[PDB]
Amino acid sequence: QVQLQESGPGLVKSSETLSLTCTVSGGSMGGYYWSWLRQSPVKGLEWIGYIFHTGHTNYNPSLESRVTVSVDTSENQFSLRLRSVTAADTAVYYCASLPRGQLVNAFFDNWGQGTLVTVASASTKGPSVFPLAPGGTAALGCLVKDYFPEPVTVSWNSGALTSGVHTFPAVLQSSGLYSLSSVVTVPSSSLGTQTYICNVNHKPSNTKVDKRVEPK
Amino acid sequence: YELTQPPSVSVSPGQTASITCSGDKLGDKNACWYQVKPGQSPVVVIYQDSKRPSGIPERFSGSNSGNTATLTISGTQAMDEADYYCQAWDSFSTFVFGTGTKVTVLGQPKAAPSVTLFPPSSEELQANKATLVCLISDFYPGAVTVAWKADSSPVKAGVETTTPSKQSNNKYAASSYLSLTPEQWKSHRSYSCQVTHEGSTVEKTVAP
Ligand SMILES: [Cl-]
Repeated sequence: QVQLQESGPGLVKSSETLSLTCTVSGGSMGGYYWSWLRQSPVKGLEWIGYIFHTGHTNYNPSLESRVTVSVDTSENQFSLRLRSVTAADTAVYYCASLPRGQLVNAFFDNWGQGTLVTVASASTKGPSVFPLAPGGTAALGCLVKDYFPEPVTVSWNSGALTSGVHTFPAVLQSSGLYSLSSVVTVPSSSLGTQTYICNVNHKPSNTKVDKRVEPK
Repeated sequence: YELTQPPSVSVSPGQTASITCSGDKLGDKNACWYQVKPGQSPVVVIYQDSKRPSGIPERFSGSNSGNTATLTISGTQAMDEADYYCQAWDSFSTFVFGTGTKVTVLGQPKAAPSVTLFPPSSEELQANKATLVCLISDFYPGAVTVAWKADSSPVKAGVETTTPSKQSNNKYAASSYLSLTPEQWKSHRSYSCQVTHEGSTVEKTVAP
């Protein structure tokens, strides 16, 4: 049986070059095209490129200008270089084997586990915080925009307000920075009465922001 | 370009899951299906339309004709929960993949999402920039589609959407962001967040 396992750096910075390697266990580097693919919510499942042990390559036309696939039969390994990565290149990267034959009947048998690659900001940045103005209830919140890296701690009224607080997981945006929102559901009977202040703590940038949330 | 699959198919244990894959003249090609689980090697569950590799349970069957390839699972088991991708050959890009289908085997009763949509703040607008915030919480299964509308025209730029994440109560949450210029925000009568969960669609709308 032939087994594949990719190795990767985990986290990389935008504009850098991503380098991955697959180690092939069991048989030798013959009879197969050795392929790279990646999976993400935005890219779906997409093929990157493959290589024959003779060095012959074929690439995905949408990725060809940034991609180089190489093989080292002495080490039972093949590799991927992906240049000028941006946050959009965040994905689970797979190595896989492609049997020889007509492309019309070709499919990827044998896959590695996958290696997650996150591409994000090359620098630490503190967030900008904006107010999200509001049955008998209302939702209000705070928008925590453009920070790196995780984590951020959000509390309401220095933590004295806990009921109805829901802080959402961050989105990694295309800029390589994170954004999240914290929202609290409160009685409409409040508003104009009772103050709502979100406290945002981002220790990596030494930043702390307090915002008062009011109805407009 | 891609082959069209439903974003999600949810079944109770034992029900039949049917995943379709649609494309121009797909029936003239051979389709294969990949089962993708997080933390694991993807596996081929079906190749050449209907061939089942050694190792794959008999409950997986495949069909392909016209413009549609269909993966059928019959008596879906919990261990069959995964993302499934259709795949065929393409004359230009060599391989063409389906958009993917999250197959959930229900481990709890369904729950509809609570959706809240926020307009840009005054402060953000004064800093030029503008962000609409759509928060989606307490839904099950953990699969949702979010479409943004400018007035009534679909929005195709500046949408960032998170992968649904499991809350402490075993239900899911997600959020979607629409980035605009201030004039874009002030040019239209309203913006809307359309959240489709399973079959139902709830819409939230805000205006300048
Ligand atoms: Cl569950």
